[PDB]
Amino acid sequence: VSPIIATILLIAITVVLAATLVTILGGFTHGVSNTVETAGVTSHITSKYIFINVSSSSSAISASSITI
Amino acid sequence: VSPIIATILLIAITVVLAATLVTILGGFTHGVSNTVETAGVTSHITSKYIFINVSSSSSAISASSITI
Ligand SMILES: *[C@@H]1O[C@H](CO)[C@H](O)[C@H](O[C@@H]2O[C@H](CO)[C@@H](O[C@@H]3O[C@H](CS(=O)(=O)O)[C@H](O)[C@H](O[C@H]4O[C@H](CO[C@H]5O[C@H](CO)[C@@H](O)[C@H](O)[C@@H]5O)[C@@H](O)[C@H](O[C@H]5O[C@H](CO)[C@@H](O)[C@H](O)[C@@H]5O)[C@@H]4O)[C@H]3O[C@@H]3O[C@H]([C@H](O)CO)[C@H](O)[C@H](O)[C@H]3O)[C@H](O)[C@H]2O)[C@H]1O
Ligand SMILES: *[C@@H]1O[C@H](CO)[C@H](O)[C@H](O[C@@H]2O[C@H](CO)[C@@H](O[C@@H]3O[C@H](CS(=O)(=O)O)[C@H](O)[C@H](O[C@H]4O[C@H](CO[C@H]5O[C@H](CO)[C@@H](O)[C@H](O)[C@@H]5O)[C@@H](O)[C@H](O[C@H]5O[C@H](CO)[C@@H](O)[C@H](O)[C@@H]5O)[C@@H]4O)[C@H]3O[C@@H]3O[C@H]([C@H](O)CO)[C@H](O)[C@H](O)[C@H]3O)[C@H](O)[C@H]2O)[C@H]1O
Repeated sequence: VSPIIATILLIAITVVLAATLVTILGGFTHGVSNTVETAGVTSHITSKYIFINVSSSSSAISASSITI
Repeated sequence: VSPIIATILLIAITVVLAATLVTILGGFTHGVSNTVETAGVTSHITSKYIFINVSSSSSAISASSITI
């Protein structure tokens, strides 16, 4: 009797460890993305205005997505 | 994995630098031309008239292109 019952208990424990491991991995598998951007920018500053002129960029992006 | 991805990023950066350089060169490659002219001119001045008589010139040019 007892060696089979001990085996059933060890299977039950194994599933909870595997379920625990899955929640540990979830802290690694997020928030990685390609955020690199590169632009040719020139600028001139005066007592009233900043002028900004763009010559090229790595990608086309919305002017609302850029913070100054 | 990562050495190939790093290489792809460096190619993307390289193109933006080359595009930047092309706009720098554009400030040199304009406004150079052969503007030299030379004429045999004689003149006489009076209380009412200036007389101007031309004997030869380096090229034939319109009288509207000359400022006095
Ligand atoms: C999962 O997989 C999916 C499918 O592939 C997506 O890829 C998803 O990624 C998300 O997608 C959503 C939806 O595309 C993104 O939400 C958008 O976020 C942008 C911000 S962003 O910087 O431009 O990138 C915008 O906020 C966008 O909103 C649009 O709609 C706004 C409201 O317009 C709605 O209502 C008007 C009436 O008032 C209707 O006429 C119109 O048709 C539409 O229904 C606009 O205001 C907005 O304009 C400006 O928005 C931002 C400022 O907020 C600005 O930066 C922009 O440049 C632009 O000038 C823009 O036109 C979001 O889209 C969703 O739109 C729904 C709407 O119901 C239509 O479905 C909501 O109302 C919200 O507006 C918004 O959720 C999200 O960013 C992505 O992560 C993957 O995760
Ligand atoms: C790119 O490559 C091309 C091809 O090689 C050229 O080399 C180009 O260089 C430019 O070329 C253009 C065109 O030739 C040049 O523009 C001329 O500029 C001169 C000034 S200049 O000092 O003489 O060198 C003139 O302004 C000339 O205009 C002529 O036409 C005028 C208008 O006449 C038109 O309309 C009447 C009706 O009213 C028609 O009857 C007529 O047929 C014609 O269609 C005339 O007024 C003008 O007379 C006087 O002009 C100047 C004073 O402005 C004076 O200095 C002259 O001595 C002369 O007495 C002259 O006859 C310009 O030619 C263009 O003509 C077109 C017209 O549509 C015909 O195509 C426009 O209407 C303009 O008149 C003008 O653009 C330019 O200078 C060069 O840089 C390279 O860059």
